Amino acid sequence: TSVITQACPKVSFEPIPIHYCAPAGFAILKCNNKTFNGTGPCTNVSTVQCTHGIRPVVSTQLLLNGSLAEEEVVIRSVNFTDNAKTIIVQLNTSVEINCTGAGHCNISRAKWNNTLKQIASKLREQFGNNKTIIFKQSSGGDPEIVTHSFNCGGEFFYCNSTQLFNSTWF
Amino acid sequence: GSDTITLPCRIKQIINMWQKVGKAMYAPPISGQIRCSSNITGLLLTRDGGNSNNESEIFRPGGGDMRDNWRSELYKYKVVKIE
Amino acid sequence: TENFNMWKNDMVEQMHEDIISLWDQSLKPCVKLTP
Repeated sequence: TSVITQACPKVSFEPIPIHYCAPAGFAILKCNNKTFNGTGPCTNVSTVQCTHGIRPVVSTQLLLNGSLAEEEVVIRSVNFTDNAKTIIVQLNTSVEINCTGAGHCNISRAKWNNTLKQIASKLREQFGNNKTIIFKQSSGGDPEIVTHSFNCGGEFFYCNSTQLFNSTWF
Repeated sequence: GSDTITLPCRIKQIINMWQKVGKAMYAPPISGQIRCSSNITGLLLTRDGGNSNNESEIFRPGGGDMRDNWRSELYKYKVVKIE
Repeated sequence: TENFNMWKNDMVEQMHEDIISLWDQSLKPCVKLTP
């Protein structure tokens, strides 16, 4: 049970947009379908030397500082049927979450309630014609899983999000 | 008027690692003005079960597999063998 | 054209290992892992 005592240092972690180009005798094929949805035969596609400016942000339940959908909210999952599988959601418009070491994160109430009904306009049923969509919060598990954990200014934040995922829609 | 969703937050030093199944401890803060401004660009959810195809569907926040974080940016890409 | 893509990779496994190896060189702690 390996323990390692390194000179634990107070550094500042900053994200450098990472570009991933073609690896050796291989070629990167970008699908240009504005609304490509996961698995499937991409129609419009083209070879590229490198992907794009990818910002490697480590965090939970909320993907941040990344790529948005240019058309509508697009969701993706390996199997929308198996409840055990993660469902990723690509948003239409960015939302802001301002945080400080003082223990809080505030995000606009209106901006976020709107994205919720948008995401609600297509959940599991599969853009289902209609049914009741409910947003509750984590059942349990690790702190990093149960809360929006992320690395802010070098420090590790564990933001309680019950208020973001506790509502009902149709 | 200017109703903002205030979320209680906490800075922990002992954390469960995301890299591999481990635990780690970092030094406490030195700055008195840790300030971040991020743009939520997405969401990673999960759905309650045992209610397949019925009237309601519960969805809770998720995450954990950092791969699912890279997947959201790399979805539209693929590496093909070239001669 | 007319190609296939999916919930597999490109750089998912690659990137993951780059980022894991990036964090290591940057945010150094006092680790504890179980073998």
